[PDB]
Amino acid sequence: EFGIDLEFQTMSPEASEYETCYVTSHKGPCRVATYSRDGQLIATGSADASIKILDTERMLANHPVIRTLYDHVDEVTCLAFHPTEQILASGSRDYTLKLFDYSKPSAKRAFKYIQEAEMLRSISFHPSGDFILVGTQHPTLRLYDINTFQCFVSCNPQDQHTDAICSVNYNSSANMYVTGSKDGCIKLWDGVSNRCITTFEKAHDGAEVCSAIFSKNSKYILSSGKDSVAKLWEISTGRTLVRYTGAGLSGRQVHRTQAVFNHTEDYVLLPDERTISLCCWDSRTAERRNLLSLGHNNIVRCIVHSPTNPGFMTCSDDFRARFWYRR
Amino acid sequence: YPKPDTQQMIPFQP
Repeated sequence: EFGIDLEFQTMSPEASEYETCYVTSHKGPCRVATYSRDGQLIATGSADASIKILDTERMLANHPVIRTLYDHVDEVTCLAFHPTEQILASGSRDYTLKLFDYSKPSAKRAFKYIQEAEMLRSISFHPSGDFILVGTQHPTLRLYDINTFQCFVSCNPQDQHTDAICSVNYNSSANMYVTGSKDGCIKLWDGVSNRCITTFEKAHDGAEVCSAIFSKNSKYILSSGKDSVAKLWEISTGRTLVRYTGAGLSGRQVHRTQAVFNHTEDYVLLPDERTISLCCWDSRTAERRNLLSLGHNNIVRCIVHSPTNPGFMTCSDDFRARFWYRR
Repeated sequence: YPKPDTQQMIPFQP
């Protein structure tokens, strides 16, 4: 329960103090990873349509790749661990949402799947594990019941985004969720009602919003956009409190990448495409800290930080996923 | 955790 609270000194290592502790390789670009809620496991997905499950303890220290799953026929684009069960939800450009039961080492295929109308872009498990939020290329957000496979949407169509959903995340308590879209909006949603509470328009000066997460206390949203700026928003007021600047480039549009907190939310981390390095700022002041050279031979499209530890995963178009940890 | 109130919502078919 250590987190950012601007209403009321950091207590964790900068990004620059982390080192690569394990490298894994897919047969195509690796553009998604996710942490299990307990932080012990990481799943990686690739354009080679396969999924790896990785044990963080083995990576720190028997093969770290404890699972490989092959039940997609196109790039996997999103992943979410079931909060209580040994199940991984997977979303692909092959229009499917797959559920994998990974309790058995031998398991290769998914047990159930949802066939979708659009390519999946972002999923977020409800902390109960009974529901999954689904962002697709289509502007309207889907709530699926994991047990009945019925799908539900807000009763007010004006709530919806007006372009592809890029990210969906529940907050820590499930009373809210947050979406970011190609329409350049962040939307705050009621987790029970499933109505849109707030729309942050031109959240990143008109550019696509690539990622939006909550701070642990749910008082803030951290977002990033294709204006290559990370922002800390205060939900209560609807305003940007902190601007994390310095990343990006001139001349071409940047590819999609995440801005994350470290486990204590002392730092905001954003991969920079210009240098293949990780920008790191103090979260409270926006002070630029040391740049972390990532060692990737191409752009990092996905970064996920451990919820519990000073660990994170970087996913690259070089086909590789690098596990980072402050030893 | 609270749960989504699906009755306050409308079914959707892609």
